Amino acid sequence: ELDQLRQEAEQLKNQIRDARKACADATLSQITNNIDPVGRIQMRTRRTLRGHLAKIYAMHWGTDSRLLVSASQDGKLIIWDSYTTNKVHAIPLRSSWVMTCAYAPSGNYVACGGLDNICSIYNLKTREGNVRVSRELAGHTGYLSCCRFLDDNQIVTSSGDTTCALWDIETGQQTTTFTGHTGDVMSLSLAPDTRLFVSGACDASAKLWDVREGMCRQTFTGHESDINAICFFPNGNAFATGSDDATCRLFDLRADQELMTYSHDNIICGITSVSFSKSGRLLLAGYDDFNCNVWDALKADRAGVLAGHDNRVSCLGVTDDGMAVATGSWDSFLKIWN
Amino acid sequence: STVHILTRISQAGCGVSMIFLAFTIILYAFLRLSRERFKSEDAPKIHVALGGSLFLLNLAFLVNVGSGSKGSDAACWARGAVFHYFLLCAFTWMGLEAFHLYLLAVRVFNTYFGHYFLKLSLVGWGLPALMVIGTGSANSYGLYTIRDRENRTSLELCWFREGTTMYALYITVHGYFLITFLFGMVVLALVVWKIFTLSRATAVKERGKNRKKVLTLLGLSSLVGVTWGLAIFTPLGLSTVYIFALFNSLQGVFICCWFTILYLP
Amino acid sequence: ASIAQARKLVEQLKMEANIDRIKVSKAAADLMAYCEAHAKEDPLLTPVPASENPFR
Amino acid sequence: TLSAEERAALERSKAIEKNLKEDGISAAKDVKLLLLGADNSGKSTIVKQMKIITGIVETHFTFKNLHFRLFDVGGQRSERKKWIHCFEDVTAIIFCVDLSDYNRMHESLMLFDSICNNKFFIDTSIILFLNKKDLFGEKIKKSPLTICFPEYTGPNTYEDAAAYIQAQFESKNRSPNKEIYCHMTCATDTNNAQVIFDAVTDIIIANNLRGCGLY
Ligand SMILES: CC(C)CCC[C@@H](C)[C@H]1CC[C@H]2[C@@H]3CC=C4C[C@@H](OC(=O)CCC(=O)O)CC[C@]4(C)[C@H]3CC[C@]12C
Ligand SMILES: CC(C)CCC[C@@H](C)[C@H]1CC[C@H]2[C@@H]3CC=C4C[C@@H](O)CC[C@]4(C)[C@H]3CC[C@]12C
Ligand SMILES: CC(C)CCC[C@@H](C)[C@H]1CC[C@H]2[C@@H]3CC=C4C[C@@H](O)CC[C@]4(C)[C@H]3CC[C@]12C
Ligand SMILES: C[C@H]1C[C@H]2[C@@H]3CCC4=CC(=O)C=C[C@]4(C)[C@@]3(Cl)[C@@H](O)C[C@]2(C)[C@@]1(O)C(=O)CO
Ligand SMILES: CCCCCCCCCCCCCCCC(=O)O
Ligand SMILES: CCCCCCCCCCCCCCCC(=O)O
Ligand SMILES: *C(=O)CCCCCCCCCCCCCCC
Repeated sequence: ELDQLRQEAEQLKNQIRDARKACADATLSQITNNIDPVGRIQMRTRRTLRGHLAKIYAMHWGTDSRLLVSASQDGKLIIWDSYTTNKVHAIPLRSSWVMTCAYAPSGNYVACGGLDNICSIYNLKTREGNVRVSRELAGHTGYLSCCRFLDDNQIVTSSGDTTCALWDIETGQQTTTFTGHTGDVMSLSLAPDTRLFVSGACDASAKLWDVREGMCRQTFTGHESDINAICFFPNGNAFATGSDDATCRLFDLRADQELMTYSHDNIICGITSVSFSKSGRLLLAGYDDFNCNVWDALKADRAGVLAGHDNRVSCLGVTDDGMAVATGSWDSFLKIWN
Repeated sequence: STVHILTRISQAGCGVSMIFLAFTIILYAFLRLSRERFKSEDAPKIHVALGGSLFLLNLAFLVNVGSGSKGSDAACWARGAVFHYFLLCAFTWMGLEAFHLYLLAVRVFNTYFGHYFLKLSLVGWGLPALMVIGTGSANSYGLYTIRDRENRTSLELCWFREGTTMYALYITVHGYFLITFLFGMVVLALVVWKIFTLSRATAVKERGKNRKKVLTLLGLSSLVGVTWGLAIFTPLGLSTVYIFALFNSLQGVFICCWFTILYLP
Repeated sequence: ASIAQARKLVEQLKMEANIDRIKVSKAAADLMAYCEAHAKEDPLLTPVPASENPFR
Repeated sequence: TLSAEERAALERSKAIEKNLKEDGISAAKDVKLLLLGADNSGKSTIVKQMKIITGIVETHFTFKNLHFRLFDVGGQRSERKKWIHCFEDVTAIIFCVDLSDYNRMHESLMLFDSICNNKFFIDTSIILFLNKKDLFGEKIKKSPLTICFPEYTGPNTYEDAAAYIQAQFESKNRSPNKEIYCHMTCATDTNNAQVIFDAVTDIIIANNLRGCGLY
């Protein structure tokens, strides 16, 4: 009874693989060969936001394209002002071990979490001059690896217990639970319309999730090693991921298969973060050799490099209007490139 | 003409030391500009300040030897005052580096003082200032002839002047060298004692790593001390200029290679 | 036992199976179209002069 | 930097920078100690007075005007390789081992092997304790040290067995520039904050003397 179910599942995955092979008629490079490439891209460090004492594990831009958050193992959650390098805030974290930060699309809340298995929500628009811990979210049995606001009243967070969970910041309890991963979920990425979201895990699989339905829709397996970074395409119909295999891969939500691979022989370090440009032509990816390669999202040619950090580049984010790229790092110095 | 030989050899050795210390200063500027987090480290600041003090001492010695016995009296009065100032600066910087070693390997915990390098630099550049102000308040500088057993002028310099009493010279050069050497040796002895006491409490008696590091540090520091002792206390006559120039060249090269290996991964 | 998760897995797999897929040519064409219809509004792709960039 | 709003912004920036510098000097005088080891090895009572305070657990005992912070990373139950680089900034790795057991011995040895040869912990020194020595000396008479280590054939004595076990642990160094400050806590009538203090002092002195070129 069990063995026959195993054979049925194997036959089903074979059917899926042959369907994906039948849908593949031409390669993306074969189509995009006739496009003229981008010239050499040289970005310059405009700002340098210093003030963190320990390594920086996560940053996040604000929707107003001006303010950004940073979290570090020194226990400080600083809310900078990238224009005039002006520390608008510095929130003292209850737990020094944090691995993620989020910044609400309204600018009113900030979230943080990590090895303490809790996603605290820090208010910002208080009447008095203070930032009180509004509501702590504790329903996970593993460290939180990522979080992303939907509204200023709902947050979807992944964790190291293999399950993502959509919360209700007003109540404090899970409204849904997204399970189906084998390894633990390392990163997620919200869709532009905030109805879908992808998630990567250490079982080398990226799954597309439906928010309102709570069910999985599709799954992708091209990578060998763990998946650390994931980011949607600006139009919400594709995404790139990052892995410890030193390659990034572009997947598609319609063709249901990998479209292109981003590898180079001089690269054997694991991708730590990925992000797209404003039009999706550039694919930024921060590595472990302390560099930040800027790929050509349609040609797979290494356009330019941003070598300005002395330690591993942990976080990376393109501005919501496409102006600048802020790459945090473990030597505690964020840098704005443009 | 022994003057020719002495001048040329002292100049050549001094110049080689100058070249290497200038390499060190340039490399420090390059490292401070091209790398963050290098502005908060204080050991490279002490090292580069000692290197610069030796550089300026070499420059002053070159100016003195090149233009000796020429010019007015009150002119190289100030020249010799400057040369004495830079000698005492080199000594005080060796002393301050010994004190920094004391903070790193004797009192290991809670060694944070605000404006650390400010206070160190204030001491190391303003104690010889008081020394020179005092020494000059008594009009002790002037010409200083070197005879070399023949009563012939083997080299005209205008170091401390000969007035039948050399209390100033001995109290403010030899005495300063001895006080600084004593401070250095006391700090090295405290370091050795602390290491060889910890080698018993951690139960790792022989295998301990510091039991070798500290012996090497002692074997180098005592050499650096005794070579300057030999430089000062022996008179700069003929057949001993070569050794002095060689000691100076090596004192430059060691600083340069130490700074370029310690701070270039 | 593991038979419960077996039923769940085969159910989810069969559900994911019968979905609509399109050709890779069409998808690549759509990526080309989006990357060429918004190229004039990419401050990082095409540099802007120092009079406009707020991080000058 | 001229208008009123920009002036107030710069004032806030400066006040926050001052608070950051204050906390940066106040937090650097603590010692961070990562507390590994197999379970039931007495890692919960490695020091009698800890004053503790699921995720990472902290204990913050104080000794000789110095603040020690002990982090017990057991209980995370996640991918160790994925968050172990959080603790790359610790001074030393405490490692408790239960000698009175025989089934947990190979698990403890394999965990020590995986830790002493990690890429983030390649220069962090280890302070290896060995708890329950008296119970070991009582058990070693009835059960020889061959049902736990078959390759061992030396004399069956407390001292020889303990030294052989300690040598088996320390033989996994494989990376000079890192010492293993072993110790044998009786776990009943011992006061071993001084051992941690002296091992930590030696670790920091070695860290500094290696910052001045000494190699
Ligand atoms: C930390 C600060 C306060 C230390 C300040 C030290 C100086 C203010 C005093 C301490 C030792 C004194 C020196 C001791 C003796 C001499 C030798 C003396 O030489 C002489 O010409 C008189 C004796 C002689 O000619 O034989 C001139 C003053 C001087 C340099 C003194 C100068 C003034 C000094 C440097
Ligand atoms: C003889 C006494 C009375 C006057 C000496 C004047 C000159 C030679 C002395 C007095 C003040 C000293 C300076 C004090 C401060 C500095 C800045 C430091 O970064 C390099 C050394 C330097 C530049 C010193 C060089 C020598 C110096 C300029
Ligand atoms: C001419 C009079 C004042 C005697 C000489 C006093 C001078 C040489 C002393 C007194 C104050 C000292 C300075 C105090 C502060 C600093 C800033 C530090 O970052 C570099 C060293 C430096 C620049 C010192 C150099 C030497 C110094 C300038
Ligand atoms: C290393 C320094 C130190 C200098 C000495 C200082 C004390 C001094 C007092 C004296 O009684 C007579 C001369 C000496 C001994 C000096 Cl001035 C000269 O001989 C030149 C020396 C060594 C030096 O400049 C060189 O580099 C070698 O050329
Ligand atoms: C003759 C022209 C001037 C030559 C100056 C040579 C350098 C002398 C001083 C070296 C550096 C002084 C101490 C550095 C302190 C610091 O880096 O902040
Ligand atoms: C005699 C030559 C060497 C002299 C050096 C010994 C004295 C050095 C003093 C430097 C002060 C450093 C900071 C002190 C902080 C404090 O204790 O308040
Ligand atoms: C660490 O910070 C660097 C220490 C390197 C050795 C420091 C030397 C201490 C004693 C120096 C004194 C030697 C003799 C002095 C002659 C004037």
